[PDB]
Order: sequence, then C-alpha cells, then structure tokens
Amino acid sequence: MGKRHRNLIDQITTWENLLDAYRKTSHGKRRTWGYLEFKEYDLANLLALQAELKAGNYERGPYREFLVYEPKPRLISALEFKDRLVQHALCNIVAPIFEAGLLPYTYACRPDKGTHAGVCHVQAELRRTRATHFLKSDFSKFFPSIDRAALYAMIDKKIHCAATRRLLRVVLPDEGVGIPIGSLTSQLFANVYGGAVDRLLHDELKQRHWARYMDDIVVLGDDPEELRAVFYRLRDFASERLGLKISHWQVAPVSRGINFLGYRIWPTHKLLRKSSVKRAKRKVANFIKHGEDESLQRFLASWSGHAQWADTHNLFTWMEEQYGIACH
Amino acid sequence: CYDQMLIVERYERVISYLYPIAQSIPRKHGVAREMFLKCLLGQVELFIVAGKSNQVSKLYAADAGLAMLRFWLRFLAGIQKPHAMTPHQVETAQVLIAEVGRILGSWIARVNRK
Amino acid sequence: MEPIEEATKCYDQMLIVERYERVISYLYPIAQSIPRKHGVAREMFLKCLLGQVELFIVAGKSNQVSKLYAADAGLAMLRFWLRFLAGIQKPHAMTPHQVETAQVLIAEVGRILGSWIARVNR
Amino acid sequence: DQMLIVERYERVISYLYPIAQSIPRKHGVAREMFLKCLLGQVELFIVAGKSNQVSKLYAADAGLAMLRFWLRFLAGIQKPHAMTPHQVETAQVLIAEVGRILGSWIARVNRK
Amino acid sequence: DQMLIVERYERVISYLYPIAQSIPRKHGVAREMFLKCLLGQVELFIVAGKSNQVSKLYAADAGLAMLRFWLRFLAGIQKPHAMTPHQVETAQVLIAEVGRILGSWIARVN
Amino acid sequence: QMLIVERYERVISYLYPIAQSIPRKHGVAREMFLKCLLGQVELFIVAGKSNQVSKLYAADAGLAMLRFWLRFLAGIQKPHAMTPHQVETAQVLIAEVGRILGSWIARVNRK
RNA sequence: UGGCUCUGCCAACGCUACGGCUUGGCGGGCUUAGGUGGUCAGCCGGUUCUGUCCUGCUUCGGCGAAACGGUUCGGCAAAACGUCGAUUACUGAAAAUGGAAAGGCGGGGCCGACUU
RNA sequence: GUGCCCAUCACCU
RNA sequence: GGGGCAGGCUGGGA
Repeated sequence: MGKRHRNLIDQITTWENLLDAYRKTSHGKRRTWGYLEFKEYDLANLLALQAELKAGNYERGPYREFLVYEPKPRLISALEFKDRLVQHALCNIVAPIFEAGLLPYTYACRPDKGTHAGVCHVQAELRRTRATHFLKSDFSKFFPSIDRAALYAMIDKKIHCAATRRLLRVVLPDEGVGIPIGSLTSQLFANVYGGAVDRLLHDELKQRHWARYMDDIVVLGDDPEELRAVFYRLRDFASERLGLKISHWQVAPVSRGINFLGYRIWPTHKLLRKSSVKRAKRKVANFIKHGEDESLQRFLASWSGHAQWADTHNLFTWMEEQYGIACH
Repeated sequence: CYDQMLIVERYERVISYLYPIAQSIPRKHGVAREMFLKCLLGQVELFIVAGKSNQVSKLYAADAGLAMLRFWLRFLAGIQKPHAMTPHQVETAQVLIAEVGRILGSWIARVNRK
Repeated sequence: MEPIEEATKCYDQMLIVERYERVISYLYPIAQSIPRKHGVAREMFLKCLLGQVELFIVAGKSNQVSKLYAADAGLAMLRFWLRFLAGIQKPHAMTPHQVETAQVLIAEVGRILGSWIARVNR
Repeated sequence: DQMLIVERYERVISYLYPIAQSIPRKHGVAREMFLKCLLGQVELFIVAGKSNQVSKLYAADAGLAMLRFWLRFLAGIQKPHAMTPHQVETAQVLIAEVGRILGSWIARVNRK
Repeated sequence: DQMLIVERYERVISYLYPIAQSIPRKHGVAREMFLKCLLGQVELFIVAGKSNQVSKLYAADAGLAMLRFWLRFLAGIQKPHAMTPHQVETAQVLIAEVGRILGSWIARVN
Repeated sequence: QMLIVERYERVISYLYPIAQSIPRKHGVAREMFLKCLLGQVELFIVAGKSNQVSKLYAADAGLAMLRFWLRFLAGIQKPHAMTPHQVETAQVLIAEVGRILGSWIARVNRK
C-alpha cells in the first residue's frame, strides 16, 4: 500500500461489497420495518442502489430525528435501511483506509479493539511504566462539535477518489459543525477526527502511554505537571484546530481510579461504573416485578461477561440478598 | 381489463424465466419445486380472477401470490442440498416480479380510486 | 432508491414470515433427511412447513381475521408434525434436541401470530 | 346447458389431451399441471351444473382462462414448444365454443 | 342414508379400482385423477351423511358426475387403451345404482 | 378436548406403519389414506380452535372416512391387505377417538 | 426424496379393444454466516451513617496524599505496517479517478525467553 | 439509531 | 476534623 486511493467507488459499488453491506446492514435488524420492506426485493433493491451509487445519483434519505434519553438525552437521528446500507457500503472500503492509520492506542469502533481492549491497555500501561499520575479528558459534545470541515481535510487526505469523496459528502455534507450521532459513517469519522488528538499526543507532545476511546482520552504519566501541560497543549489544539471544547478533565494520581469505559481502573484492580451497576440492578429489579425470570438468566449470563473482568460481587451479593435467586 | 392483460403479459416474463429454473430444481427438492411451480403458474389464475372481478381483495390476493413467489426465490436460493435458484436468478426474478408488482400496484390504486 | 414497495405492507406478515423462514430453515433440512420410506409423510410435512408461508402471506394481504386463524391452525398442525416426526416416525426423523429447537422457533412465530391476531381482533 | 358445456369441453380435452401427452418428460410437471387444469375443468363445469350458483360459474370461467394461459405457456414458455401455433388456434376456438356456452350460462343465471 | 350409498359405492370401487389401476402409466395423470375421483367420492358421501347441507349431497352428485366423465374419457382415451367399453357399461350401471340412491336421498331431504 | 388429538396420535401411531407399507402398487390409495390419517389432526385442530359443531362434524366425517379406508385397505388383496386383526384393533383406536368426538359434539350441541 | 408419460427380459393379483396394459421382481439408462441479549462512546444529583485510607511539602500560590489476564518479561525496530514527506517531486498542456522516493516520527512490527 | 467488544442460542465444517 | 477511594441509601433525567 502507498497513499492515494483514487478509485474507490468501483469497490464501493461492487456487487460482492453491496451484498456485504446488505448483510452488515441487516445483521441484528431482521425484525425491523426497514429490513422487512427491503428484504422483499432485496437483490433487486441492491441493484437500484448500486446503479444509484455507481451513477452518482445517490441522495441520502432524511434522518428521522428522535431523542433517546437513556443515560442522558442524545438527539439520535436514525436512517432508512437503504441509507444505512450505503453507509455500510462506504465503511467497507473507506473505513479500513482510515482505521489503518489510527495509532494503536485508539480503541473505538475498530476491529479487534474495543471497550475492553481499552480498559486493558490502560490497566496494563498502568502496570508497566508504573504510572504515578494520569490525565483523563473528554470532549464536550463530541459528535455535535466535529467541524465537518476540518474533518473533510482528513477524509480528503485519504480518499482522493473524486466520486467517493462525493459519496462521503452525500452521507455527511462538508458544511458546519454537527456529525449526526447515530450513523455508522459518523462513528468512523469521529474516531478519525479524535485521531487528530492522538497524533498530537503520540507524534507531537511525545506521549506514548495513552488511550483514546472516541472522545475519552487517558494519558498515564509520572509527573502531574507534564500531564497538565500535555492537556493544556491538547485542549488548545482540539479547540483552535478541531473546535472541540473539553467538558470534563482531570489530572489525578493513579489512586483516584481512571474512569475509563464503564470501569474504574486502578493499576492493580478494576471495578465497574456505579451507573452500570445501578442500571443493571434496577433493570433486573424491574424485570422481577414485571414478570420475567427466564430472560433474566440470558441477561445475567450476558452481564456476567461484562462483570467477569471487573471485581464485582458488589451486585451479585446484593441481588441474592434482595431476591435470594442463585446469581452465580 | 388493460391492466389484467398487461399484468399477465408482464407476469408471463416471470414464468418464462422462472419455469426453466423451476423445472431444473432436483427431484430431491421435489415438493418445494411442485409448490413453487404451483405458485408460479398458479399466480396467473390469481391475476385472472382479479380481472374477472373488481374486488380489490382479489388484487391483494394477487399481491400475496407475488409475495409468496418472492418467498420461493428466497427459499430456493437457501436450500443448500442439491441447490437451486442461484443468487443471480433471485436477482433477475425479483426484477421481473417487481414490474408485475408495479402494474398490480397501479391496478390496486385504480380500483381504490374508483 | 425507495426499495420496491409491495402493496398491502403488513409488518406482522413480514415479521412472521421472516421468523417462520427460520422455522423452515431449520425444519426443511431435517424434513429432507426423512428417508425414502416416510416420503408421503415428508411430502405432507413439507407441504405443511413450506405451505405455512402462504397461509401467513395471504393473511397479511387480507382484512379477514379468518385467514389469521387458518395460519394458527397450520402452526398447530406443524407442531403435530414435530410430534409425528419424533414420536410416530420409525427411524427417528427428528431428534428430541431438534424437536425442542424447532418448538422454540415455532413458538416465536406463534408469539407473533398471537399478537397479530390480537391486534386485528381489537 | 350443463351437459351441453361439458360435451363441448370434451372436444377441448379430446384435442388438448393428445397434445398434453406428447409433452416430453422434461416438462412432466408442467404436463401434470396442465392435465389437472384440462381434465379438472370438467369438475368445475359439473359442480356448477349441479349447484347452479354463479359462484362456480365464474370459477369455471377462471379455469377456462387458465386453460387459455396454458395454451400460451405450452407454446411460448415451454422452451421445447410442446404445442404449435395452429393448435393454439383450433383449441382456442374449442375453448371459445365452451366459453360461449359459459357466457350464455352466466347471463341466464344473472338474469335475476 | 350415508351407509347405503357408501356400501353401494364400495361396489363401484371394487370394480373400478382394479380397472383404474390397469390404465397405462402413459395415461398416468388421468389415472391418478380418476383414482382420486373414485376413492375420494366416498368422502363426498361420508361428509354428506355425517352432516346435512344439501350442498354436500350436490357435491356428491358432482363427484358421481365427474366419475361418469372419467369413464367416458378413459374409454377411448388414446392408443394406449385405458378402459374397455364393456367396463364403462358395467361401471355406469354400478354408478347409476349409487346415483339412484343419491337422487332419492336428495329428494328425501328436499 | 385436546385429548382427542393425543388419543388420535395413537391411531396414527398404529395406522401409519400400516399406511407406510401399502406398496407402490396401491400408491394412490396410500397417499389418500395417509392424507386422511395424518390430515385428521388438522380436522381436530381446526375443531379445537373454533368449537363450531361444523368443524366437529367434519372431524367425525374424517374418522368415518378413516373407517372406510380400513374397510377398503382390507379388501385390497395380496400380502398388502390390512389384516382383519388390524382393522378391528384400529377400529378400537378410532372408536376411542369417536367416543371423545361424540362427547365433544354433544357438549357443544347441548351448550 | 418410497422417482421416470423408461426401456430389455422374465414372471403372474389382475385387466384386456387379443395388440397389449398393469403389477412384481430382474438388469440397464434417466434421475461460515445467523438469531437473541448485553456492553460501551453515553447522566445529573442529594445525603450522612458504615467501611477503609490519606492528612505532607511549602514558594504560601498551590502541588498535594488515599493475584493475574499472555493486560508476560526482555531485546530489537532492518523489513513490512502506520504516519508525515505528498494527492509533493517527476511524467504529461493539464494529473487528468497516473505516480514515487530520500528521509522524519512511531510501534502497530519483529526476534528470542517464559508462559499462554 | 450507530459501531466495537462480549454473552448465549442455532448450525455444520 | 478534614479529605481520597469503596459500599450503601435515596431524588430527579427518565
């Protein structure tokens, strides 16, 4: 491989790729009005979508914008199955040419790196280096602040294909601040966007012990003054370059626990977030006093996987004391 | 009766394409074949009865037949034993049935709009 | 591109078929495994398994609840065929694991059908 | 009438059944389907003669229309054409004659 | 009553079913359709007797008429002879017997 | 009264090995007997999902048609006759289902 | 898929329009994705009881202070990968859906040890 | 609504 | 006493 990338809409619109995009788009959504209305003439619908992409006549359908409010209110704009399919067709050829350049410590929406690989890299990189302190930051409204202009200085430093560059600009117009949260194309463009601060930590600033998950950035250190300087340098950059205000940040010692990704992470141990605990607690509590104790076993087995890492037992005892049911 | 004659003539292209596919299905998938043939050739009677009357329910039963034909393409594409309707053949057939669905759709609207 | 839109778009018939296609996808391979003898029973099972789709689809493209109970009767008949393939067929046809697995898939289609019947009855 | 229609449909069968029997094995299933449409249409006429309700009189008409499609199918969709365009003309005229009795029958019942 | 017609129609079957088995494989579809019309008309009589609708007794008449068609069709069906003209005459007598019982049954209901 | 089906499931369990034995020779009769034996479940199921005496009478007619099949398959000749023991020992199973059907029809008729 | 409207032979329930049909044997031909969950990007508090733990430097501002996942330890970092160089040079009127490299930064990579 | 990771279920290599 | 972690307990967004 070596730069350029100047004929991607040929691969984007390859039948074997749109079938992958169709499979990807339908994976898990096979109970939904979108798939069931599409599944009817599926291979025919892929043909009028291929011929709409391959012609340069694809127009992204309007987001239906509701607001899920669960952990906090977020304006989640969903997309038609045809549009999520086109995003999947783009992020099959366009994603692995951005996700390749992402430094190894970015653990968001990438294959084989995830929520856990992050909490493990932070714990690990906490044991080695024997970090005395740690800077944790977070970007205010990350998706509703991505410049959608300076983003298209990175999505146009890699795509080079004058047609794919126009399909990315039909999916995400290159106008003003605001990447739609609730879009595959968006998770990618945000990890790429946040990857700018990765290069300013790793390349400039020469910070080698760090981790980013989308907007959350841990930077384990040894002095709490260099880490504060690194943040100031990171904040000044992400503000004057990327238009991202830092909502919360903390240069705490590795003693306060690194609230990273649903785990408070010490060098030695690593609990969970109290919110996840209480959410699951109340979710089970409701499920019991609603009338489901067989799907609870499916959930319990699920959450026993999310908690097998954490040093829990601060819920399973609690559950067993509230209802007596044999958790573990 | 323009739409009934048109819808059949357009459906004849589905038959013209799918009957050779339907005849090639191995006797193993024999029941699936005989049911697919009765669904393919039997859709004509659904169109005929729809034209023979004016009830929009008859044009909906024609839509159900076309939906059942679309299922058969999906099903015969799956059947992984002897194997049948290759994915290309489901693609080409879905295009043909869509034009039959298009004329039936305009037909249903003509009846619903008196 | 507006995906090709069939007339009478019923989510219950689309969902029930997609979920019954899983029953077929499971039962059809083991319907085809029924030996040479027991072929009439297989043909009849296959016409009950594959023919249930048409029951659902005609029920969708109809304003008649009568079609919906006929789909329920067919699902009931499919449940008998599991009892027959296991507990009346000679070699084995359907192992009790397969019966339990199919009874779960058919129950999913039964749950959708029950809600569908209820939604229309109201 | 009720046996007047069948006697004229017998002529359709007497003509089409030899054609149906000439259809090669390859198209055995189409033949069995065609034969069940050809020979089974008698039952449609007969059941309409007994109980005279116009219901099965239109079902007999739909069967005749389905038989007319089969003529188109056997000589236009069956790739080894198992019927000649002449035969789709005389048999159509045979079907047209039984269609005329069916038409008059429909009119006589729907007088009321 | 359904028992009398069936017992008399069992005689039709007992005569026609060996003859219906002898129709050549070439005339296979006509055979299997004639066999499904022979055996199968019992069900028309049985359904007519186990219930009461008149229509059921007419559908039994239609089946009997369809069986009479099959005799006249199988007689001189093609070069592979299906049913000898004597067999049609013999069967038509048996079917006439069940036709007479059906007719009296229809009359007694009406 | 889903005891009918469970009790008829033993009629099947008996009359199926002796309907999956009817040779090719008597193939149409076998296909029709199997559709009458195995298809009687649907008659009972449809009767159970409505309670309409009608569907109950059609289940009675099917059992009567199954009784015809016994009488017909007995006189089918050759080694493939349903043995007279089987015609009695299945008329017993069918009578059990007939007695439940009779009580069922009476329960609905005398509401 | 208990096929074949398919043949040769041989039978024998039978049926024959006397040709055969049928039927039985007997050869031959034809016949990895998936589902369902959950995770996380992805709450704001209030409050003290409990448990624990820290309570120094000082410039006087503040800085503070609270048994392993192969998450292993080293060694390397040539190559490949990534990144910048670069949609640059160059080619060509034009990069026009051609197109580098010398480098620079990396660790993502590599090598063994031990364990997985 | 989005993906990543995970759990279970189905299923044969 | 003040902190820091950890566990409850509760109120709202829901």
